[PDB]
Amino acid sequence: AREFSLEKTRNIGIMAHIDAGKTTTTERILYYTGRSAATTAAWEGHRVNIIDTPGHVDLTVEVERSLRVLDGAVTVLDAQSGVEPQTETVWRQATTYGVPRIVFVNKMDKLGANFEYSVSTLHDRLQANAAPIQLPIGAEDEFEAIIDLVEMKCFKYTNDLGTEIEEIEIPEDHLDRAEEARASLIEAVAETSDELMEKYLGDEEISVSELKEAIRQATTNVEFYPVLCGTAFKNKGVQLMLDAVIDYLPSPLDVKPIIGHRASNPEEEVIAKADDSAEFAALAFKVMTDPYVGKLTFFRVYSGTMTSGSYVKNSTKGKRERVGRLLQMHANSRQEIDTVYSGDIAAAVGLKDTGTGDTLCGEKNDIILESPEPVIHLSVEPKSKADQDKMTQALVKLQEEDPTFHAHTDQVIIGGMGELHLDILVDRMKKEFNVECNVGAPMVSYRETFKSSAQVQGKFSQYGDVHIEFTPNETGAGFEFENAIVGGVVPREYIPSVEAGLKDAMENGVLAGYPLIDVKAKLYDGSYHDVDSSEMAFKIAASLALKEAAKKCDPVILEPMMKVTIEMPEEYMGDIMGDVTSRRGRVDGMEPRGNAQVVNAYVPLSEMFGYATSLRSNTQGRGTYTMYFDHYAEVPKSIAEDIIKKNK
Repeated sequence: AREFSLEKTRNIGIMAHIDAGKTTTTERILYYTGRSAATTAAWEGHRVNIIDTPGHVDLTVEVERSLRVLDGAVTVLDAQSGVEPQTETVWRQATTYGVPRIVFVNKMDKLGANFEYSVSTLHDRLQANAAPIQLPIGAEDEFEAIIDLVEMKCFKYTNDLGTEIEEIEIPEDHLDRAEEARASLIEAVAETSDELMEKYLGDEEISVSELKEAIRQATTNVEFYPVLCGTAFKNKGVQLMLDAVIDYLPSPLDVKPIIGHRASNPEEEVIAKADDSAEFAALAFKVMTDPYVGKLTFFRVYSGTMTSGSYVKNSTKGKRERVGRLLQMHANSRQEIDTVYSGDIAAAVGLKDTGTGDTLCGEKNDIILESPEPVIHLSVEPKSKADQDKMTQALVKLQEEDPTFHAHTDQVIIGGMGELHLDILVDRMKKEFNVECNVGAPMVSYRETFKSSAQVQGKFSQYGDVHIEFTPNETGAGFEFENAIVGGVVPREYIPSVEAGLKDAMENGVLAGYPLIDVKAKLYDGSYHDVDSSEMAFKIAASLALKEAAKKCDPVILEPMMKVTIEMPEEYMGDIMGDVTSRRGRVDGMEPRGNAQVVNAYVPLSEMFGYATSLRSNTQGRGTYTMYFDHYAEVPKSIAEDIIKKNK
């Protein structure tokens, strides 16, 4: 069958900030496990998949995806500075997705190394239940041994190469300090297992395997966070954690099955468990193109099985695709295979229609796993003919990697989720694709809509004639049409040519020139000729009709509204709320957690420029926040007037 069984598999990722030594921890984890999107490796008779995590946490869709791709996680905090904001954001969404973790405190060998400290942070900052399963002997230059509390054994480190590690027994000076530590460890665990509670409050005997059995159950349930220690560059405690990943971190079966809807039914719950008996289900988390093997599509299989030389269903594209050969990228080597069993990760060579976020599924099946309008845009203008060719190419590729943006080539215009999003796409084109170009200022995408109703006609004399009713749709509902023609006063053939005529006229906008949205239209009447009426001549009617309505239905400009979630000490609230209110925002709801207050607001994206610099300035590096597009709202009179005058 397979090589490693499900129970023998570990899907992990490493969340940390380099200042905590992210490179050096992974670099070394690759070595020890090796005998890049996802690197297939192994430790102690266990398949270990190390999945890459986004270079920046502000990418919510990336970060969210990699999270459903990985079952487990390991964290790296600096022993000196303890937990930090960057990882704080990501620790919480991990919890929302139910990702079991074990904390690894690194750089114990450096000035200001404090273990007890970093442990506290998880408590005071994160409200997390965590206790060390190990204790350090020494700190800074002194870091020498490590006490494993579960086995109650000590390991001495004689070299920076991680070789010749002589096991010993705990020196008495640390025996008592260790005694308590394990006792405090069992308590923190005992909370959720009351069968354990008896053993402990009855002064019963706690064995090793028995205790280890206890911890894993609390950790896979995300109710506990074992804490470890070491130093990556110097090869200390590294082999210990890897062991720990095996004993504690989850397998594919030890977590909660992934969920998605159906191709037929957009809302239905579909559980995909890990089963070889069941039908194939899988998700593609990254794509890249190699100079030799061609297009490379990384993915993960949640259910069933798969083989090369066969067909599958891309249910996101509604298309059939044939699988070429299959590659696993090991530490130093690439390995070709046939079957990918449930719960594992490989890369598919040669695929046509499958991009990032696309859902590969069995044939007889339906289910889709994963599931976008730009609020911001830029203008980029290459220097000379030479490059302008390349850009137009690169653009073509990128939607495959990140279909969160779009291109309008009318000089180019790109738009997407946020000021950071774009700042990548450009900085990709500039470096990866080597394009000389000049980028303009970031700009929000406004819109237009109707606050009133009316019935209008427009008529084109070639001849076409139409009567349409115009009512504003509710915000967010989009555009809707109705064909009210009865006796065929408007011949059927020409009907769709109206609806087409309507939009193209709406796109350009009637007021400041922005797209017109949230408007309902009904075609109730018209007339024609047989040598004149066209599919062409009408469109101009729909055009003339929309323009008649524009003098009537009282158009206005919309701006995108963001939902900002802030976190800081309750001291400064005097400021922030003064800061929001000057941004044309308002405060809806609030709540504390731990010692900090969680503010929840609504702000115009056009007033959100230069924020972080205004947070870190008022709260002194203390503040934090996120942001989302939420809804569209109407611009105030005096502001709208400037948008009208500015665009001539």
